[PDB]
Amino acid sequence: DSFVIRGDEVRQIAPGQTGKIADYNYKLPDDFTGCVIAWNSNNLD
Amino acid sequence: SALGKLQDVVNQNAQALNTLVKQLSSNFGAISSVLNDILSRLDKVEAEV
Repeated sequence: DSFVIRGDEVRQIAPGQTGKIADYNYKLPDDFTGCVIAWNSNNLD
Repeated sequence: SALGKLQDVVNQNAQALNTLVKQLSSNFGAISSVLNDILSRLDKVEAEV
């Protein structure tokens, strides 16, 4: 599952979280089995 | 004082049940012993712990 977010929002990409990204966009289940991988693509701008 | 044996059995039953109910008020290291506090003061991940 793949997307771009602001760096401060990356902490919301975890099971059972709450906040705008975790509530209105991409919610991981409380028993999620998986890996979350992220990097600042800041040179893209 | 004659019926001490039967009154002791009634007292032990009441003492056991009151002890079992009073233990609902204990924290056991939790943030509160009121379960609705835990479910309202915390996010679901911390609340489950």
